[PDB]
Amino acid sequence: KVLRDNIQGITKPAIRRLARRGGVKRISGLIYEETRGVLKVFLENVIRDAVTYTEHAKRKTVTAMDVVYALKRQGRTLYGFGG
Amino acid sequence: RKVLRDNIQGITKPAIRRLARRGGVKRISGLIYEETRGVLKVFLENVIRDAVTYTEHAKRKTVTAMDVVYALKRQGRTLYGFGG
Amino acid sequence: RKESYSIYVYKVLKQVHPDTGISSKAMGIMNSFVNDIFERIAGEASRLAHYNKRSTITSREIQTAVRLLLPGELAKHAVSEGTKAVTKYTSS
Amino acid sequence: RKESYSIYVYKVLKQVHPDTGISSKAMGIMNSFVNDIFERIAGEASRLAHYNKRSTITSREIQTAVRLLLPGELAKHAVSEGTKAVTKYTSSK
Amino acid sequence: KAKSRSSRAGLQFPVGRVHRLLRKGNYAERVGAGAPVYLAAVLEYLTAEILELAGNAARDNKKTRIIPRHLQLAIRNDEELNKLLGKVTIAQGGVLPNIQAVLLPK
Amino acid sequence: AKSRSSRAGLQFPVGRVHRLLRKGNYAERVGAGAPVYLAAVLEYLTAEILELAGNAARDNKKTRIIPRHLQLAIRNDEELNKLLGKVTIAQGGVLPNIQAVLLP
Amino acid sequence: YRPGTVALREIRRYQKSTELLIRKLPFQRLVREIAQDFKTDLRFQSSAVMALQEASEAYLVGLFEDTNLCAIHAKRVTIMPKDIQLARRIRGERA
Amino acid sequence: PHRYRPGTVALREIRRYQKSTELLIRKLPFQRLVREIAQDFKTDLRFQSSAVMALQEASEAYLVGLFEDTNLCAIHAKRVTIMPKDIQLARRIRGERA
Ligand SMILES: [Cl-]
Ligand SMILES: [Cl-]
Ligand SMILES: [Cl-]
Ligand SMILES: [Cl-]
Ligand SMILES: [Cl-]
Ligand SMILES: [Cl-]
Ligand SMILES: [Cl-]
Ligand SMILES: [Cl-]
Ligand SMILES: [Cl-]
Ligand SMILES: [Cl-]
Ligand SMILES: [Cl-]
Ligand SMILES: [Cl-]
Ligand SMILES: [Cl-]
Ligand SMILES: [Cl-]
Ligand SMILES: [Cl-]
Ligand SMILES: [Cl-]
Ligand SMILES: [Cl-]
Ligand SMILES: [Cl-]
Ligand SMILES: [Cl-]
Ligand SMILES: [Cl-]
Ligand SMILES: [Cl-]
Ligand SMILES: [Cl-]
Ligand SMILES: [Cl-]
Repeated sequence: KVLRDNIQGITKPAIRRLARRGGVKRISGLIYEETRGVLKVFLENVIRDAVTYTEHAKRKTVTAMDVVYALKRQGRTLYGFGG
Repeated sequence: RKVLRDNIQGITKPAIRRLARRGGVKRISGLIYEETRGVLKVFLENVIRDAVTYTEHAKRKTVTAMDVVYALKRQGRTLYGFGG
Repeated sequence: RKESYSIYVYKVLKQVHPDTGISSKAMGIMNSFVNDIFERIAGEASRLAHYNKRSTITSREIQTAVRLLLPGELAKHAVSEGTKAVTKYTSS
Repeated sequence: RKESYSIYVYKVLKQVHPDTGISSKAMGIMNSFVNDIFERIAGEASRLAHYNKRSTITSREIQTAVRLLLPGELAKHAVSEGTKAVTKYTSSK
Repeated sequence: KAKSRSSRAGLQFPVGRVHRLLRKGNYAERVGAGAPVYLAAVLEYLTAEILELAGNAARDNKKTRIIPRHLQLAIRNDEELNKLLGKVTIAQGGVLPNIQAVLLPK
Repeated sequence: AKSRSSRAGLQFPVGRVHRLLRKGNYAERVGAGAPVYLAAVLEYLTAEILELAGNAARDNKKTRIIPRHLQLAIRNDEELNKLLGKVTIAQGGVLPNIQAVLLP
Repeated sequence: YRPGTVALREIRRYQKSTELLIRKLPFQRLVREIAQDFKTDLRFQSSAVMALQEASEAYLVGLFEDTNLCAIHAKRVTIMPKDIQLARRIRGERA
Repeated sequence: PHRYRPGTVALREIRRYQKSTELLIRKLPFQRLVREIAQDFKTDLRFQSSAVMALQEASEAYLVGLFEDTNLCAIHAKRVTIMPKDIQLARRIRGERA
């Protein structure tokens, strides 16, 4: 059936710039795919919990606050989205 | 009221070695014993400090197992077996 | 003076392994475990009620908290077992 | 959903840096900060009251929660500001 | 004597006590009647899961009685319980026997 | 000494803090001292981060605090950094810091 | 310029900067695809997608920092998958 | 396999200590450390025995956990020997020093 592979929308230069921000001087070619895997697992975890909040509230629109709460569940506190 | 001093040295080379063995460590540099003492002392000070904060809040002078379990929760460690 | 669940943990042990005993140390571990999981689930159900401006923790808040807190198959099986309990209680 | 402290943050900004402003995105961060810290201290004050079978949160639970949650040096300063405020409110009050 | 809430729900864990504990914690202004039933059900299931695994570990080692070690072996050998309990220390549990392959003679 | 805040010597809102402690499922009762002490601490910590973020603004010749300055303030302060060790400041960036071994 | 010199210049540039580094629309399609796996007919507030993006980028940069220290520990300058895997193991993100 | 080097002895020690559950630091010295540390924070504090035992179980589990990560860090650097820099890497990634 349909190809659902949007992880591949995350581009080599985006990953390289995140690594430079993390202070990385040189990057093996194998890290790009590895990175896409870790990012997918992160996002699956967060989004699974955020839609859990949404569904519990009987809403069909995921709000920033659903995401803030889902992040807290992963042990991450995000500032700037309460307003 | 004896003034206790230098008891970190009661954490001996053999004790530390037995801990690393349980931790699956095959070989140990001679510098890790002092490093380990330092790491243990910090962990313990942090825990005991929160434990006593619980004890003093309750206006007790005796630190209980539950004071310790609560302190550990504050470090994000959950200890099982001492709720009795 | 944490809650003791010993009696009930014994009853479950006899259902699952009629054979086997349990030491008092091991029982202390099980008691810690029940209290810990109870507090995680109720603490989350309390946050859910508050987020949604509800005065009330129902079995819906408990269910959602179980889904949030438990991994994978454990969550599915615990959701199923909770749902069964509520259906049987409501019937009887 | 979350409480806004913008007015108060701004009043505090004018005391500590009178000639500095703050962007609206930075004000959003500050709000998230006050809410987060409020929730941490209140949740710990609540655990403490339950642990000690007290049905009331008093300034003593708040104080102990502050010593538990803040790193040691910062807790000193915070405990001292909390105590001052309670002393003023309780004095001429 | 009236039929216990636990009986009515088909459970061993105490529904009545669970309802009182939820109210005693001030988690919310009100606690609905299904809440403690669903909660007791879950606590009982998870307990059953662990005691099953631990009972097994006790047999895999020729023992008739669960000690903390068997609970630890139970939890650490199970992908989901290990995750659930990732920040938990079991007193007197020790660790899983496991040596890194690089450290072993070829 | 007219509003509850004013009596306490505070900018942060004591009456409002009391109300929030009451609505939050924290205890059956909240005494009058609790919201005073909590407001003072919230006010003190706010001032700490503004002092420091204001300083970061002035170091980069700005006169307006942005999220960047909040990030710099927190990450350069050992105490605030420990307090907020699991916090992400949206649009904060990271500290300029390159490992010595990577320099020519 | 020399590739090591270029990298270091890129580090200084990306560390002064706060802009998001992943393209907004590609990220948004990724979020939508993942959400659709769990529940069809879900919509996202645009600020929910932005929250996700801020957290994801923060996460990945933090992870690259640890990855880098792992590389330097093994006396390499080049990050490899094994550096990511070590960092995630110690972080407790995988077992 | 290989025969009795320190290598072979270390491995038996690992097997032996991963098999048992007993605490590995002597109890009276541990207690004396606890009491010494508590002498700063407060004078005239007492410790229930089970409190000191709770502190010991937690401390030893923390060190053993930390030694596990440290080992992975040594192995990463192609060493069998753990060093302070291995501890310090582990602690940094754990966030205990960051
Ligand atoms: Cl691009
Ligand atoms: Cl590169
Ligand atoms: Cl917020
Ligand atoms: Cl030594
Ligand atoms: Cl050795
Ligand atoms: Cl317990
Ligand atoms: Cl209900
Ligand atoms: Cl009060
Ligand atoms: Cl003053
Ligand atoms: Cl009861
Ligand atoms: Cl009741
Ligand atoms: Cl097993
Ligand atoms: Cl093995
Ligand atoms: Cl007021
Ligand atoms: Cl985040
Ligand atoms: Cl290299
Ligand atoms: Cl590799
Ligand atoms: Cl990995
Ligand atoms: Cl022992
Ligand atoms: Cl002694
Ligand atoms: Cl622990
Ligand atoms: Cl070596
Ligand atoms: Cl070294």
